[PDB]
Amino acid sequence: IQRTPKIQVYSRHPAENGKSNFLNCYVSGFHPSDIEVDLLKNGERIEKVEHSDLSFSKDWSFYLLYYTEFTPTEKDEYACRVNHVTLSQPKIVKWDR
Amino acid sequence: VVVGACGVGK
Amino acid sequence: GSHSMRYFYTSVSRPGRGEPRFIAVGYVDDTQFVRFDSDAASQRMEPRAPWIEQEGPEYWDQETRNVKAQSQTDRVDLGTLRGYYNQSEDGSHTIQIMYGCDVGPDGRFLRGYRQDAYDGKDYIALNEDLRSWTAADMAAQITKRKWEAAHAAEQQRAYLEGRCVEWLRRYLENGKETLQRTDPPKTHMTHHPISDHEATLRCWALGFYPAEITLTWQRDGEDQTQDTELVETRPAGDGTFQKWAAVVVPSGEEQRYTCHVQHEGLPKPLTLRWE
Repeated sequence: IQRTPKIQVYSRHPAENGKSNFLNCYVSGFHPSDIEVDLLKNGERIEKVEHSDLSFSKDWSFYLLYYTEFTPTEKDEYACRVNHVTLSQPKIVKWDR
Repeated sequence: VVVGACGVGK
Repeated sequence: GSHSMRYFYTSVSRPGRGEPRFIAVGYVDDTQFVRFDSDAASQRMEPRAPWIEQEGPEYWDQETRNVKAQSQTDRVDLGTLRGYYNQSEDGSHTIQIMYGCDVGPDGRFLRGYRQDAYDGKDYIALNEDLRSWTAADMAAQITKRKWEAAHAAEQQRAYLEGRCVEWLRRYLENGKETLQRTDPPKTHMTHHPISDHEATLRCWALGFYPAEITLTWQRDGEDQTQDTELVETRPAGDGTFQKWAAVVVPSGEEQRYTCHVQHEGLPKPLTLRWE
């Protein structure tokens, strides 16, 4: 089986410009486990992004949380790039505040 | 704790 | 209330890139507390929650020994199953194992689980009587009579009804400041105009634990599941969870709609309306 990952891009706390926060990108419902996920700030990949440990749901589909320390502003755009073998192209989901 | 019972092969 | 302990094993064969990758995670309800990544440098079971850090070195040595020994068995099973389906030695394949126990508020056995998968689909599972096996295909029946002849069910049942439940009780008390706490959802509603005849109302639920929650929309006290949107409950990254639900409503009639939030951390189910 091969299942396409769902993607949600969001912050840990309600975003306020200037206040520090955490940027999350939750990928779920996919199979197999091999997947590459990157956080993007203004189109460039963010270094030192951590991910939770691999686990799965009752339907055997995997889920993972990718997160990094970030500071929301008014100009900076953030996104999460996801590539999986089920996907034809890498999916880039922008953070919709 | 994880299952201490030791695994029979498949 | 009632509580659960779950263990999830994943072994992924990577031909030409070393031996299979093995990842094990332990959960109490919606809280991970241990983990084993064979690609990590420690090669030991590592804590993932504060309360389990107090366990002594004999605990961490036995937990490391048992699950790494499971990873060694997964390696052999990976080659066995691949032979069962006559599959190539260069394709990637995954074995997933789930097992655990459920307890009631009084803290003793409710149910037990043990299910194994191959390539994301059911392979063999332990039935609820904890004495029989259910196989998905004929290749898994080969494993079934293997486990029937070796009487794996008896020793799986022994752990599910014994050491699983007993240590679930210890974890629930030793980490009750985290595990047994019920953070109610901090809720609010947002309004986003879509046109001049339609508008979206979003019902937010943030910072709650456990993850179980129910968000429903109503219009004039009547349930509304047409033109609604629910997203999967998602982790906030701090132990709590998030969820929201949306409804497309005509302009001006926004206050006819109500959002209802049910959660075990709430005495009464909440009701929110756009003023």
